[PDB]
Amino acid sequence: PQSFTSIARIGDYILKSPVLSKLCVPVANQFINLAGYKKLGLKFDDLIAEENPIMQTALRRLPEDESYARAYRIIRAHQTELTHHLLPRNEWIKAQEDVPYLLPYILEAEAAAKEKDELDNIEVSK
Amino acid sequence: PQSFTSIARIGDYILKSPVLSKLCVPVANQFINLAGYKKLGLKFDDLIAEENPIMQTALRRLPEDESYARAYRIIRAHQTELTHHLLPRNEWIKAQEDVPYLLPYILEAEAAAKEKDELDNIEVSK
Amino acid sequence: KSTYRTPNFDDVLKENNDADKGRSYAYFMVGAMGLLSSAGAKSTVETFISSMTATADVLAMA
Amino acid sequence: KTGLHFGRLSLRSLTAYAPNLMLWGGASMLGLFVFTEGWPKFQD
Amino acid sequence: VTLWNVGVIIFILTIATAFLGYCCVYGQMSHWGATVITNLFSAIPFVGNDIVSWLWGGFSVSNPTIQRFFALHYLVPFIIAAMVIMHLMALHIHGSSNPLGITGNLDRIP
Amino acid sequence: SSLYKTFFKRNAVFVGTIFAGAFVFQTVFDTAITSWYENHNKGKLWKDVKARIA
Amino acid sequence: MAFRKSNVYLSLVNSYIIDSPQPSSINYWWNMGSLLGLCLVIQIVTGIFMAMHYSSNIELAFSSVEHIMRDVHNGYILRYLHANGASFFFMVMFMHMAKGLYYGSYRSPR
Amino acid sequence: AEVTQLSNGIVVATEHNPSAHTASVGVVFGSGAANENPYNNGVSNLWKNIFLSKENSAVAAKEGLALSSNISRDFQSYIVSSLPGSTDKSLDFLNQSFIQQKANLLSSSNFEATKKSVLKQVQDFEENDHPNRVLEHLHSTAFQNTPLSLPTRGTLESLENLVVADLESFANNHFLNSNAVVVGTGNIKHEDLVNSIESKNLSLQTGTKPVLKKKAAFLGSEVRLRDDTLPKAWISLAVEGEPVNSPNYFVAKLAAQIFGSYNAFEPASRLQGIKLLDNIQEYQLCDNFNHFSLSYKDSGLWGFSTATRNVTMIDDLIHFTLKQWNRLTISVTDTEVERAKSLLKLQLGQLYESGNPVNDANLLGAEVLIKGSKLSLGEAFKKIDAITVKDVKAWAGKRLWDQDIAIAGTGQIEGLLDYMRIRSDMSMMRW
Ligand SMILES: CCCCCCCCCCC(=O)OC[C@H](COP(=O)(O)OC[C@H](O)COP(=O)(O)OC[C@@H](COC(=O)CC)OC(=O)CCC)OC(=O)CCCCCCCC
Ligand SMILES: CCCCCCCCCCCCCCCCCC(=O)OC[C@H](COP(=O)(O)OCCN)OC(=O)CCCCCCCCCCCCC
Ligand code: HEM
Ligand code: HEM
Ligand SMILES: COc1c(O)c(C)c(C/C=C(\C)CC/C=C(\C)CC/C=C(/C)CC/C=C(/C)CC/C=C(\C)CCC=C(C)C)c(O)c1OC
Ligand SMILES: CCCCCCCCCCCCCCC(=O)OCCCOP(=O)(O)OC[C@@H](O)COP(=O)(O)OCCCOC(C)=O
Ligand SMILES: CCCCCCCCCCCCCCC(=O)O[C@H](COC(=O)CCCCCCCCCCCC)COP(=O)(O)O
Ligand SMILES: CCCCCCCCCCCCCCCCCC(=O)O[C@H](COC(=O)CCCCCC)COP(=O)(O)OCCN
Ligand SMILES: CCCCCCCCCCCCCC(=O)O[C@H](COC(=O)CCCCCCCCCCC)COP(=O)(O)O
Repeated sequence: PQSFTSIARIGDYILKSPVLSKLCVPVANQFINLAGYKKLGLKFDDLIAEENPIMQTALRRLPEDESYARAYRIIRAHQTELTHHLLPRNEWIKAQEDVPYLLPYILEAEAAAKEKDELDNIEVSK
Repeated sequence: PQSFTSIARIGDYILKSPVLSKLCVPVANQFINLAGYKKLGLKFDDLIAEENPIMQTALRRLPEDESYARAYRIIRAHQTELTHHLLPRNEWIKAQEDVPYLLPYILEAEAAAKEKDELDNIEVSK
Repeated sequence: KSTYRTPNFDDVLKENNDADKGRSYAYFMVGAMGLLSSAGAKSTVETFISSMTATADVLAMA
Repeated sequence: KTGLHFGRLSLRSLTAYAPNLMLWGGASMLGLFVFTEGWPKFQD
Repeated sequence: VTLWNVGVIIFILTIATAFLGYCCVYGQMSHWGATVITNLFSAIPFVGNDIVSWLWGGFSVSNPTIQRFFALHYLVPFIIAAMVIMHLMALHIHGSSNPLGITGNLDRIP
Repeated sequence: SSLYKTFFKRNAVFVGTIFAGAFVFQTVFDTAITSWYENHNKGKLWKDVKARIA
Repeated sequence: MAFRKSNVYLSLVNSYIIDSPQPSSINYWWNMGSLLGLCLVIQIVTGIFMAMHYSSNIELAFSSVEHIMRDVHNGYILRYLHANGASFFFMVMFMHMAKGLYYGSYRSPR
Repeated sequence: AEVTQLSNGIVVATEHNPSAHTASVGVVFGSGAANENPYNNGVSNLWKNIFLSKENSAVAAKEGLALSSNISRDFQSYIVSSLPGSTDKSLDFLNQSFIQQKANLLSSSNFEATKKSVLKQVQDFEENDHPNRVLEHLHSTAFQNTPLSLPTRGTLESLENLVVADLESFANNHFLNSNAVVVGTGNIKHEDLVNSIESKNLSLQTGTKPVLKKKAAFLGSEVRLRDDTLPKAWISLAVEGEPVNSPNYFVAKLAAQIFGSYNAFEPASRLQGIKLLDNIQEYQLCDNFNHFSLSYKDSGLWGFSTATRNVTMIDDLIHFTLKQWNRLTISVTDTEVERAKSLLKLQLGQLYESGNPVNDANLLGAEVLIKGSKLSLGEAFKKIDAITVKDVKAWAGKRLWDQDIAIAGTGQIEGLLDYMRIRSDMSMMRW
């Protein structure tokens, strides 16, 4: 899959540009509301697939208090979905709470894997 | 299989009796020489099958020095047999060395299993 | 007895080990066994596959 | 400087085996002549 | 990924089975359906007209074709069953997914 | 000798040489056995009887 | 670890064929079980290639087997191999069973 | 930084260093543990300890003199150290107590007391020092029935039947002027040492040491010393290598430096540029390893030693290590060679430029006894910088690819597989 380093490179270019941000941001906001993961009580970083080594590394480096809350949001959402209901509207994730809490741990583990890999296939001068 | 308690009960009766011992012992000695386990460097108690709980118990209670020697006699005999040779005649087990070194540990573990097992099916008086 | 004394192996050892030669004879035999069994495998497969071709009575009415 | 590696199979990994690939690209040329000779299919 | 690939194999072997069985009825859709599909292999370069005559056992869809298609049609179901066992072995490693697309190790039911 | 890194070592051409020799062996082995058989049974075959009934 | 130990399918081949611990002293009588496995492959393969030419009707059956002998290319090889292969399969099985009876392989834990 | 040799019938070598604070003077002989037989094995180890006993070290301490000695397979040493303006007293002690009079040292009381301590040293070594006794066992299976098989400390059985006559016989046969080198290191000038010697006369014995009937020969084999009560497995494995005074001497040292040494518990040792480490660290199959290239007068060894607590994955450790060796014939890169060049220079640059004059004397005397001359460190560097990838591949194709091996192990080695499954890993079968 696509790297979060590449996702951030494209996104930052779109956001720094005034004309593109005024044209692509409203589309992205209503793509978020139509998806409907907040209505089950989840933040976006709960949805990222975790069966790969870069993502297993990021979850160990996470603090204990943020890790206990993530486990509860995931259990609550499974139970909400087997009953085929939604949560009460006063328990929906708000926009100001949908923060990228795990992205810095991911970008740090990715940058180290690229540095290690370049060093294992170096062309040396004389 | 037959219990060593029963084997010892029959044997002791034969041995205490003078007429039966003079009639059944020479047959038993030449049954031993024709078998040929001494020619591979084994005592008889090396041959007893060990895949049962009474026999696993007896081997734990065995001293360390007698247990290291048993392991060597068994390895030496496997190697002698894959080459299809016999050992030198000065390395054969002699009669005075073919002692029942493991029988007391077996009879002790058997007597305890019978006592436990009678106590679990007792008929009580009033 | 010490463990640094190696036992007697003089019944089974060679002229001089001569690694140019000890590898020669073992790998000629391993090569011959692979040559014959690859030819045999190829005759077995072609015998089974040719049985699916037209029979004698079908070729007579050809 | 670092030669780009495509994950596992690097540019130096493909050049130290290219002669080997030509001889395993022969190893089935040589299996092919034993594969079908025996029902008519001639090489050229 | 390994579980998806063994499944693609089962699908191919299942189209083959059904095709062979419809030909064994030997009605009028059976004869002309086998003619159209088996004549496709006569276009392979330099080797095609040898493959059709070995598939037919002759010069057309005939008796040798119908007797070999029934014996193969009995066989392939037992090969599908052996691929179904290998399919289940690859599921036992990671287990099943779920409709949300996140981990299921926090809440499991026997 | 140095047969090693031309005959033994290079397994790429070993398996190659195993197969390449398998095809050549079959052709000459066939021709040799069919000549010995047809000569051991000389005077019985059809191609010889056919000549005698001229 | 090695791929032969990590892969789901090769791990079973390794544990049964490659790294399996065997006693140092087993003799050639322990080789009969391997042969019975080649026997079963010989019979199944030879039989499927004959079933392509066999007819089971009571009025057609004897003459189908004589047709495999005379008209089928290498059909006399398939039948005689197959017919004599069953006599060999039974002889190796009697020796396999007589061995286990001699060496006590029936006893617990087996 | 240059050594100066003269000859008078007595060879005299010297590496003067004006900026040091001590001086070492001694005599080195060209006979070691590979110059004795299975009956008198350990007679040299007992000669060292007679030199270092009490009443001889007391007599030196009253004058301000320290003593040292070393036994190896090709040579022995007997060294005296002092302050720089006390070197003539060092030579006198070396003359009196060692070369001329020794009836004082071989007395009946000093001999028994020395034998008791040496037997306790050797018994302790065989019960507690596991990595070093497995390497000694490797030498004894690789070179069996040859002189390079005998252990340097001696064996507890042969060491018990020694008497003073065995010492005196060995002295008369090997402590000879034809088999000797007089050394001097630290703050000592060559002319002063030469002048002090000719003022005396200073000769031990004449010469004619015995010639050794058998030459050293390598044999592929194994020896297993199984002990299930110890908590680890210790293993060493090698092939035949290069002797001293070979053209491939530095190329074999560079090849050992490519795979290097490892400690799992040190953080910086886990980050080395060694491709073998990408395979072991994911399941942690070992605690440490080290690659060696040992060289003698007649033969050598090239290989590695390891210790591990993961006793169920030994076969993965041996397998992955031997597959990396195969790459020296087929696919070694230029970066791996330029790394090993500069780390080899740092290695032997620290061995030959330490601050201890005792180590200098042992190195100098051993090299001059074989070559007649010492190769400087500026010359050895130029030979190392001239090695190419082609030289490595040519060396490995001759010494490593499909060649016999020697193996030794002790401890929990149930998981160490048979000889022929390890021997088969010396070629790839994918080339
Ligand atoms: C139908 C065809 C099926 C094909 C295979 C059938 C094989 C079944 C034979 C029965 C059997 O498996 O046991 C045979 C047993 C010897 O087994 P062992 O391990 O104790 O001795 C290993 C040997 O010393 C070293 O033999 P080595 O490995 O050194 O050389 C190989 C030997 C080949 O022998 C074989 O193939 C064994 C079958 O090379 C030669 O013989 C050179 C002459 C060309 O011999 C006996 O104990 C008594 C044998 C007579 C009774 C046989 C009656 C059976 C009906
Ligand atoms: C429904 C099921 C019923 C089945 C009934 C089974 C009958 C089938 C007949 C098969 C014949 C095979 C007989 C041999 C049995 C195999 C096991 C065996 O005999 O052991 C081999 C034994 C080895 O010698 P050792 O006693 O020294 O032990 C090994 C060393 N540690 O050495 C021996 O014991 C001697 C070996 C010689 C074998 C040949 C003797 C028989 C010859 C004619 C048999 C004719 C059969 C057609
Ligand atoms: C005879 C044919 C098949 C049988 C008996 C079979 C059986 C099963 C069973 C019992 C499961 C358990 C979970 C579930 O039911 O979803 C499963 C899962 C699965 N099967 Fe099959 N299957 C067959 C064909 C296929 C085919 C043709 C494909 C794809 C081309 C496939 C791909 C999968 C996948 C990807 C899963 C896992 C789905 C998940 O866990 O989300 N299978 N199969
Ligand atoms: C354990 C495997 C098998 C055994 C032991 C076995 C045994 C036999 C035997 C004893 C015969 C009679 C031989 C004779 O002609 O005198 C026979 C005939 C036959 N068998 Fe099998 N069989 C096996 C498997 C199969 C299979 C799987 C097939 C079909 C796919 C098959 C197809 C036939 C046919 C068509 C005949 C007809 C007569 C002939 O061709 O000889 N067999 N079989
Ligand atoms: C002790 O250790 C051992 C061991 O010693 C041995 C010997 C074995 C080896 C094997 C056995 C003992 C027996 C196992 C054998 C089977 C399960 C046999 C399965 C048999 C078959 C015949 C499968 C055949 C399938 C086919 C598709 C072929 C049939 C027809 C074809 C190809 C015709 C169609 C062709 C065309 C062109 C249309 C072990 O596995 C083993 O591990 C325990
Ligand atoms: C290098 C030299 C090689 C030369 C020799 C050539 C021979 C090559 C072939 C070797 C033979 C193959 C190896 C043997 C093997 O893998 O299988 C035999 C072992 C027993 O099979 P199993 O995989 O344990 O059973 C298979 C099982 O482990 C798996 O169970 P599963 O089916 O997933 O459960 C589903 C059941 C659910 O129950 C139901 C259906 O309700
Ligand atoms: C469990 C059943 C036991 C019996 C299994 C018998 C199956 C045969 C497989 C043998 C494979 C040997 C491993 C290859 C190897 O190590 O490197 C091979 C060595 O072996 C060979 O060359 C092939 C020798 C024999 C031909 C193999 C087919 C035998 C006939 C099959 C008959 C049907 C059963 C490569 O050669 P090299 O190592 O010198 O480079
Ligand atoms: C079914 C009979 C019952 C007994 C069980 C049968 C077991 C014997 C199987 C014989 C061995 C088959 C060789 C498999 C080759 C390696 C497979 C592989 O590369 O795994 C996959 C790729 O496989 C595929 O895409 C489809 C394989 C279909 C094979 C159909 C024969 C490699 O992926 P990976 O590196 O993650 O290894 C798996 C780790 N569990
Ligand atoms: C699977 C069947 C194996 C049965 C073996 C029993 C012995 C009878 C052999 C009958 C074989 C029929 C073919 C023939 O006649 O060829 C004959 C050649 O003989 C051989 O090479 C023996 C073949 C057996 C060697 C082992 C092969 C390993 C199995 C391969 C599976 C991939 C004649 O064929 P031809 O047309 O002349 O080239």
